[PDB]
Amino acid sequence: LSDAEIIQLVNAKHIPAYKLETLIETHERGVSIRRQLLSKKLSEPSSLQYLPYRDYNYSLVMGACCENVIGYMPIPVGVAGPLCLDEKEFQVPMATTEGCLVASTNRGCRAIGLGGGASSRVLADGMTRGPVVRLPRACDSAEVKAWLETSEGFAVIKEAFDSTSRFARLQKLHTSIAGRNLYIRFQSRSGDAMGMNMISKGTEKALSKLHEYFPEMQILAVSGNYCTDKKPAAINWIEGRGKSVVCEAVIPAKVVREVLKTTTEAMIEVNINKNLVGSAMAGSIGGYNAHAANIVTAIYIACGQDAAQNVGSSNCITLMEASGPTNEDLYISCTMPSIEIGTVGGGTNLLPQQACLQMLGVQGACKDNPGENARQLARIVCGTVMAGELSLMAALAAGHLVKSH
Amino acid sequence: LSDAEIIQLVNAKHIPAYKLETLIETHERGVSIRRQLLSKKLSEPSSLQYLPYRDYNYSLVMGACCENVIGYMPIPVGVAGPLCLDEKEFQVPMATTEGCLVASTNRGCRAIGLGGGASSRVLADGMTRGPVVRLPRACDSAEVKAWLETSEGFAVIKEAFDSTSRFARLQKLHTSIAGRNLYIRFQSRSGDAMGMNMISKGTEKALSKLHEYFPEMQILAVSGNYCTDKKPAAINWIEGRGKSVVCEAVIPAKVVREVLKTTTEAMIEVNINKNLVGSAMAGSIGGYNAHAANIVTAIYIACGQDAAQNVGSSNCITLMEASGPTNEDLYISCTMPSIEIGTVGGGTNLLPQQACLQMLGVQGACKDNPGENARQLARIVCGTVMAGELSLMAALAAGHLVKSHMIHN
Amino acid sequence: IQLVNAKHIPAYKLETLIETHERGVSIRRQLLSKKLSEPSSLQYLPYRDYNYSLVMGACCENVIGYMPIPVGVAGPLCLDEKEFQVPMATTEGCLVASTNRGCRAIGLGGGASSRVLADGMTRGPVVRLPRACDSAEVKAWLETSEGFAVIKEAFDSTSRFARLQKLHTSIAGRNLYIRFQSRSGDAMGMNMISKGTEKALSKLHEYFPEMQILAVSGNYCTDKKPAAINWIEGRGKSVVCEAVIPAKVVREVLKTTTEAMIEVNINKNLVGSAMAGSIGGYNAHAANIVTAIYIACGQDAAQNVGSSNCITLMEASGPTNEDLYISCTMPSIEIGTVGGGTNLLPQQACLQMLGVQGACKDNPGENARQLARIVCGTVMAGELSLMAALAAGHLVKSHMIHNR
Amino acid sequence: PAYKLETLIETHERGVSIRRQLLSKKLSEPSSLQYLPYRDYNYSLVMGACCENVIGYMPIPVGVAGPLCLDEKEFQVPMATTEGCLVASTNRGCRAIGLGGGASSRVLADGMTRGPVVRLPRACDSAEVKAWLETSEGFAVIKEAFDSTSRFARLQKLHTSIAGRNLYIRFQSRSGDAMGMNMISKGTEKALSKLHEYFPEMQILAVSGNYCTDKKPAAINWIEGRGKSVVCEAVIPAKVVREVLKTTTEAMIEVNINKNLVGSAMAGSIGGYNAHAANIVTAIYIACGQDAAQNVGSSNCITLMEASGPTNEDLYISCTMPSIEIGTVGGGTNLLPQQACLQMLGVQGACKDNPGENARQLARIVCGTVMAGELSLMAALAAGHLVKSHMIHNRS
Ligand SMILES: CC(C)(COP(=O)(O)OP(=O)(O)OC[C@H]1O[C@@H](n2cnc3c(N)ncnc32)[C@H](O)[C@H]1OP(=O)(O)O)[C@@H](O)C(=O)NCCC(=O)NCCS
Ligand SMILES: CC(C)(COP(=O)(O)OP(=O)(O)OC[C@H]1O[C@@H](n2cnc3c(N)ncnc32)[C@H](O)[C@H]1OP(=O)(O)O)[C@@H](O)C(=O)NCCC(=O)NCCS
Ligand SMILES: CC(C)(COP(=O)(O)OP(=O)(O)OC[C@H]1O[C@@H](n2cnc3c(N)ncnc32)[C@H](O)[C@H]1OP(=O)(O)O)[C@@H](O)C(=O)NCCC(=O)NCCS
Ligand SMILES: CC(C)(COP(=O)(O)OP(=O)(O)OC[C@H]1O[C@@H](n2cnc3c(N)ncnc32)[C@H](O)[C@H]1OP(=O)(O)O)[C@@H](O)C(=O)NCCC(=O)NCCS
Ligand SMILES: NC(=O)c1ccc[n+]([C@@H]2O[C@H](COP(=O)([O-])OP(=O)(O)OC[C@H]3O[C@@H](n4cnc5c(N)ncnc54)[C@H](OP(=O)(O)O)[C@@H]3O)[C@@H](O)[C@H]2O)c1
Ligand SMILES: NC(=O)c1ccc[n+]([C@@H]2O[C@H](COP(=O)([O-])OP(=O)(O)OC[C@H]3O[C@@H](n4cnc5c(N)ncnc54)[C@H](OP(=O)(O)O)[C@@H]3O)[C@@H](O)[C@H]2O)c1
Ligand SMILES: NC(=O)c1ccc[n+]([C@@H]2O[C@H](COP(=O)([O-])OP(=O)(O)OC[C@H]3O[C@@H](n4cnc5c(N)ncnc54)[C@H](OP(=O)(O)O)[C@@H]3O)[C@@H](O)[C@H]2O)c1
Ligand SMILES: NC(=O)c1ccc[n+]([C@@H]2O[C@H](COP(=O)([O-])OP(=O)(O)OC[C@H]3O[C@@H](n4cnc5c(N)ncnc54)[C@H](OP(=O)(O)O)[C@@H]3O)[C@@H](O)[C@H]2O)c1
Ligand SMILES: CC(O)(CC(=O)O)CC(=O)O
Ligand SMILES: CC(O)(CC(=O)O)CC(=O)O
Ligand SMILES: CC(O)(CC(=O)O)CC(=O)O
Ligand SMILES: CC(O)(CC(=O)O)CC(=O)O
Repeated sequence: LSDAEIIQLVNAKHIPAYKLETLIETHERGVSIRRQLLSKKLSEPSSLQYLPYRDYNYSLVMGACCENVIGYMPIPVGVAGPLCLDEKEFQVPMATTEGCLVASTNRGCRAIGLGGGASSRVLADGMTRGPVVRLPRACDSAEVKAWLETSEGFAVIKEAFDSTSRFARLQKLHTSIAGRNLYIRFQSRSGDAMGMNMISKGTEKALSKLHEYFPEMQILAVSGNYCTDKKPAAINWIEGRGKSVVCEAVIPAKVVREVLKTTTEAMIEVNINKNLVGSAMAGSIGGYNAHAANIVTAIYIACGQDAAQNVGSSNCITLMEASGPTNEDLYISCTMPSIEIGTVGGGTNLLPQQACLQMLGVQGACKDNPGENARQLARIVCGTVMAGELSLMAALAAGHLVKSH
Repeated sequence: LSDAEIIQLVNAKHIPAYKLETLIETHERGVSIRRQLLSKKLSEPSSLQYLPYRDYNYSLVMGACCENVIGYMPIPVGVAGPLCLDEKEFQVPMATTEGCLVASTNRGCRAIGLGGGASSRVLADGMTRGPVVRLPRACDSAEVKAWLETSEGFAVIKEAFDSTSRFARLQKLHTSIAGRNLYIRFQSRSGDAMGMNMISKGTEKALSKLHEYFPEMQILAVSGNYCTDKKPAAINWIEGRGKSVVCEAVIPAKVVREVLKTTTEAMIEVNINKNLVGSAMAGSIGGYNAHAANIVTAIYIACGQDAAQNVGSSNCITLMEASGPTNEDLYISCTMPSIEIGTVGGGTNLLPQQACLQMLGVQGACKDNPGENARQLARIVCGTVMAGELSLMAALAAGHLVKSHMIHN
Repeated sequence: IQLVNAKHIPAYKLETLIETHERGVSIRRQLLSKKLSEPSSLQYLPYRDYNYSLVMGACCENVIGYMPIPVGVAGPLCLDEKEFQVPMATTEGCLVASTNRGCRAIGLGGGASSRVLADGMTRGPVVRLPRACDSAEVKAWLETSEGFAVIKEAFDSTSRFARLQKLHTSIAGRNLYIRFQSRSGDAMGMNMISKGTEKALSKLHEYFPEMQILAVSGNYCTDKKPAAINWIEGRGKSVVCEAVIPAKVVREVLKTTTEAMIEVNINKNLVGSAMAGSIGGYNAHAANIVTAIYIACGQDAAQNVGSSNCITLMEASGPTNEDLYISCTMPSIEIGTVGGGTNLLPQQACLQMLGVQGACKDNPGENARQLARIVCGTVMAGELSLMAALAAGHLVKSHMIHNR
Repeated sequence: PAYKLETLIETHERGVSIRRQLLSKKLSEPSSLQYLPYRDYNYSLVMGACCENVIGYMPIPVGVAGPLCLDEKEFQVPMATTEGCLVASTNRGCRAIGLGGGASSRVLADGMTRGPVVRLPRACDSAEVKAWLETSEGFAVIKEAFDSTSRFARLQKLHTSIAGRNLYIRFQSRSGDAMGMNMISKGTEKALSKLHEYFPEMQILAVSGNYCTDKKPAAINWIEGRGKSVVCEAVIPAKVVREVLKTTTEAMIEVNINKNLVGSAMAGSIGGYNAHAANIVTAIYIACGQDAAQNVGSSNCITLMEASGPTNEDLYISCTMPSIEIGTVGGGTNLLPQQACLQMLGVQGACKDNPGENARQLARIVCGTVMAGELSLMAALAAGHLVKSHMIHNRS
């Protein structure tokens, strides 16, 4: 009954630490006991003292977001804004430990606001899963590909795929062959969820159905890296993954001068030679921007997104052009083809992250139009990336990078 | 003064919300006031109710880690281990909201442990900065490239570069031309720091010195994306950035079967067709792995690293093959050429993150040998990625991916 | 001559003045020789008894002669129950010998099988609208079945063979890149497709008068530059071929073992290409085969850039897993049997050796499709032989013998 | 054995004649051979160096573009092609450059490479080998073994990368006037044999492990260079852009940025930041006995354009090609017609006084000609003249 007694009972080599909660009836106590057990295995027993753990809702975490829990990690949250986007104003929450990130993003928002605001559009929406399957011969895999490309073959596959969820709907298939191997990229809507588990479940049922028509087919892995999830890949850049978005703004010369502390000409010379030529010299696929990843990461951590998806979600091409009467105003656009995001599921099930989603008006399911909350969040991310690009690029043009962060 | 009064003064004097801490005495109250000012601008005024802010040390955060602070975001931290690596045992902290991640990584550690442990080696260590400068003509930039390629030219540059720090020591230069533009990749050690600020500071000094020899040289940007920082780039994959690490282990056939629920043969087939052929089909540069990004991200967030660096720090090639007298055992290796990490600076200045660094035995500076703590952390990251790769690949091979996520995610 | 040098007349306009193609070439050679450091240089560059009338207006300008490229033959290549004698134009010693060796291994193994997976040449122009919100509108428009229909009608009206199949539209702010993919009969199709694109864009401009057409090619095709889009989406013909080589053949013909071949294939064509940061280059030397057949058959040799895209795979097969299974997948073979260099006689001769010259009157596209299958199958033969030489340590030795 | 005909018979020509007769019987259309030329060609120089099982030769039309005014010299550039408009377009670009006062170029680097794959029992062992290779002493003994195989192959550096227990070693070496693949391969084989003496547990898997990288697109070639890395530039007068190129400097720049930078980025290109460098490279290569299959990496190029002059009306242009694989001795350059084209450029054979200078000069000509090609095509694209020019010169 006491923690000490429980620690002894467990230590009889009888019970693994990860099973503590399913033994006691209070999540926090399981965490407390795991911490005690862990302490005696550390070269510095008192190192956990500064890792917080009390008064946190572990009931929402267990069975959904983390195992073998020992506490939580507080990440400072700052706010940038208002971000004037599509005739609305957003106060953007950003979780980071990088000094100057929030300040810089706030400054970009200020330049956009004084510039009359930004406009964005969602160009596409579809999470993907790319399993790898194999047939006895390439002649066979070629036949399966041809079958999948017929309207009836696709129809059969879509029915099986769509049956696994209320929101997952198969839009298309991109099939690629490597000898007897066949990589099938399933692309589907997923309501307001980022959709990975949903799409994977749909894929699983669709492959089972395909097997009925081709019993010789061997499913090697539900993910054959053709999705592509959490690894850099030209396929995400070119075909899109999740939400594809574009945003733009014109910053008046006076604003570029007073808020950004530079000139339109200087910003354009840096953008072309850094974000286009520089990224090209570095052999980048999708990295034609200054720091989209910083903004994507901060918003993702703050809003319960999958931070590991910053790998592909940060894909962005930032463009700048002289505009206006005397070509002294700055036109800027950011195009992000693969923002993997959601307002339902995963980390968005937790209360603090729901608070940040509420701050933006996109928490949970959009009752009146499924998928609209996720689309709106993707639009906010793209616009905030643009605000960040504006400020960092201005700092680089003026020579202010080092002097601040 | 009261909260209402402080607010009225703010609005009235049109005062920046970000300057509140310089106005009030206590940091927490400034955050409270900021939250109050913000609540009035929200469509849902009660939004901040469940966003915590009390009892946190904001003094360490201000002027170093975040601005316009409205609270903190708690990320669950779990533990995977022991990770048996280089004759040592590590208890690895992982901050995540992805169910199954800690369980899977823990399973991989268990497999590695029953197999006698993993071995790792740091192959290179050097953070980089790649500014872009321009000359009047390409014939001029070609001259500058030649000059930087001389032992004497490199000497003068190294001298200026190193003068900015007790730890930043320039190791080499990689210079490339694009017409009249010249991209110079400075590569330098940085003690136990990730080094981005340190290196940028040294680069700025070296460029000023370069300018004394070539006054017609225009310095366009201290970062010309040739570093490359926080964007996918072949240069990081091929030349490395930060720490280049390799690790390996052999998992006995019995362990692959009982712990991983599959076979060495199935593991190899999935690895080759997914991590090699699959990534090739997808057009990946550096993504020849299953989920290195998951492990990298979780450890980074737990240990005060820069999570946005997951972009390049996640580069990894995971390889598997048959081993042992009967070729029944599973040999696995993970090679990560660009792990950007540090144990001093940035978020590692915060106490909770120092707690996770302390669990690993790598918090702060290694006074006896600057850089040893950061190197050790890089080894732990590579070994943990390897544990994670082992478990996910096994789940993919056995058809357990979706099922496991239905239970824990 | 004194005339030309006086009036400063350009050498390229010589054929107009003269009434003989060959005499125009002769006089151009004389003018050129005077300007050279060594005037006797042109002596060994042949020009006589060649039909310049076929070249003029179709294949080359300011002509001074022709360059003979040695042509060798490899085969029989036993593919899809047919046997081919493949002509290869090259100056690289060992290439024909090695390819011939691969054909022999394939033949003793019972032959190769191939399939054409897709067929569509592309053109990717770049256009721009005043704003990104405007370009997004055009992209949505092109994605409606009605929008696509009007664009297709305009495109297809420029030709009896070019038939638009699909569009892939992508945005970069206010810029819009539109990848037109179209069948092209037996032609490689670049001119046909560019013509169709030009007409299609004019039609789109009727609907969006604020649209500026920047360039008929905005590099989103992509033609003659390495690009992930060709590797991923295909371009021209996507083909796959395979074969199983008996263990005994691998030892006797290839001088190696199935295990050694597999180990080299995985660590070189997969792991090494990944270490090198390759997109589409998961093979040993597909480019050598493609180039040699292309030059021999009047193809556009500059398209070796993307046509060479290939992933070569190897695995153990058979009763005791001692036989060698091999497959080569080429998603972007840009090829044709009508148009361009295929209008010339010697190159038509090489196409005729393969039985694919000119138009397949009863089913346009069949001759080009067959040629694409032969290319893929020949690449596979070449892949087998070079990989065996690499596994056994024979590369440098063979080149000292046949390539020096 | 048909390929041994020349061994038994007298004349090379008769052997080709007989092989052709043998082949005839295997063709479904034997009369096709009637239009494949074979008579009166120097087969002696071909056998043992450039081709096997020879049945004749393929004539490729050769046109000339120029003069190309480059580095205070003038070159008449030979181009073998069947693409109508190519020579005309390249000639126009040359004309524009000449009227602009000529182009200037620089060779930035020179080193052919070979990237074998070897393997050790463990990654810990491969890590040790990598570290040894990174010492001046390790490099020194490897260079000694490598260099002993040639009078021209001189090892310059090594780039070693591992993937677990596998080790990829990129050897970079000078090669006199030769493109150097054979020379570098021979040096690599000896250097690996020596490395094995230091590390007996090392398995040499393949002399080429695709880390070179030869004839496959690869970021390593783009970033580190291969063969010759060259840059070229010129300024075209406003009146010339208008009169010769039929366009404006502003239109040129706009097309260049949006096609060659943005468009190539959209397509996911690594090294393809140009309009048609591959066309020029391929035509010169075929005419000059180069290895046309190397157009894969030799074509790598970034083309840049900016405004110049008092009112920004002149056009500045530069082309940067980091991986031109080329040579003036060896391979196809052993044949007479291709030697005639190399002689046209003044770079045929060995530069006896300074080995390496003829190949370096040829690489500069290639970069300069690509730049002339880029200028003309970009102008045609900006002006809307592409399709029209090809209907005129590239269609029977
Ligand atoms: C730090 C930085 C924002 C200061 O900008 P500045 O123009 O020199 O300083 P200013 O006092 O003139 O303020 C300009 C704007 O910056 C923003 N800003 C400045 N300091 C800020 C802070 N401490 N907190 C929040 N927002 C801040 C404000 O939105 C805006 O002023 P206003 O809304 O009160 O009218 C700028 O130097 C910068 O962004 N550099 C770092 C850029 C970067 O992105 N670094 C790499 C990624 S972290
Ligand atoms: C969830 C999962 C770990 C369960 O594995 P399993 O082998 O079927 O279950 P077992 O009960 O036999 O446990 C095997 C091992 O897993 C680990 N493990 C299992 N459940 C665990 C949990 N809830 N918490 C922590 N560790 C756990 C243990 O190290 C070890 O058990 P042990 O106490 O005997 O040493 C497995 O399905 C998995 O890893 N799936 C892949 C998830 C994944 O990697 N997704 C990728 C994105 S994170
Ligand atoms: C030169 C090479 C073909 C000789 O192969 P080999 O097996 O050692 O020699 P063999 O005498 O046993 O002949 C085996 C087969 O090779 C082929 N072959 C060999 N020499 C040949 C030649 N001179 N001409 C044409 N075909 C030849 C034949 O198809 C076949 O012999 P066969 O008449 O009995 O049917 C081989 O060493 C090789 O392929 N190496 C170079 C590989 C390569 O691809 N080079 C790099 C890219 S070009
Ligand atoms: C065909 C093309 C060269 C005609 O150019 P143009 O400017 O309209 O025609 P012009 O009569 O005004 O001649 C202009 C210049 O072009 C060159 N030129 C034109 N026709 C030529 C021909 N038939 N042969 C050789 N050179 C020619 C000349 O060098 C130069 O004039 P000059 O030397 O007599 O003083 C041009 O339309 C073009 O280059 N388009 C094709 C572009 C291309 O690169 N094709 C794609 C891949 S090959
Ligand atoms: N295993 C993997 O492949 C993988 C890969 C990367 C990340 N992840 C992890 O997966 C998690 C997110 O997965 P997920 O996005 O699919 O969440 P999920 O929690 O697995 O699925 C969403 C659930 O919410 C329900 N739902 C209700 N209203 C909805 C609405 N409006 N829109 C959408 N869904 C609604 C859905 O119903 P239905 O049951 O009817 O669909 C479904 O059960 C994260 O933790 C991430 O880290 C997993
Ligand atoms: N601006 C950018 O370009 C950029 C880009 C990406 C990330 N970042 C951010 O940069 C931050 C990290 O920068 P940083 O890694 O350079 O840390 P840093 O805090 O800026 O620099 C390290 C400091 O610690 C001192 N130090 C003491 N003992 C040391 C030891 N053993 N090893 C190393 N340094 C020691 C150094 O001395 P000296 O003064 O003598 O050097 C130096 O002052 C993160 O928050 C990250 O998010 C910045
Ligand atoms: N400018 C560019 O865009 C570009 C780019 C790369 C290469 N090229 C060059 O383009 C040339 C090849 O162009 P192309 O392939 O479009 O050839 P093409 O010669 O321009 O067009 C083929 C012509 O043959 C006719 N034709 C008759 N029977 C046919 C059949 N069965 N199949 C197809 N066409 C048939 C076509 O009819 P219709 O008139 O009814 O269509 C058309 O007039 C090469 O020389 C290449 O180097 C050009
Ligand atoms: N097998 C492969 O790895 C491979 C790959 C791609 C292409 N290739 C083929 O390789 C062939 C060319 O190979 P290579 O370039 O190495 O030529 P090479 O003909 O194999 O070697 C050049 C020979 O010329 C001698 N030489 C005399 N004067 C020279 C000078 N000034 N500069 C350089 N060498 C001089 C060299 O002397 P030393 O004996 O003292 O060195 C050597 O014997 C082409 O046909 C190409 O298609 C082969
Ligand atoms: C400045 C940068 O490193 C990002 C950062 O400071 O966090 C990105 C770049 O512009 O290269
Ligand atoms: C399973 C995976 O999606 C990662 C995850 O679940 O978080 C990665 C993959 O194998 O593609
Ligand atoms: C051997 C090779 O260089 C091609 C050749 O010899 O022409 C290709 C390779 O395997 O890297
Ligand atoms: C015009 C082009 O296709 C090349 C050619 O016509 O041969 C290249 C381009 O995309 O600009």
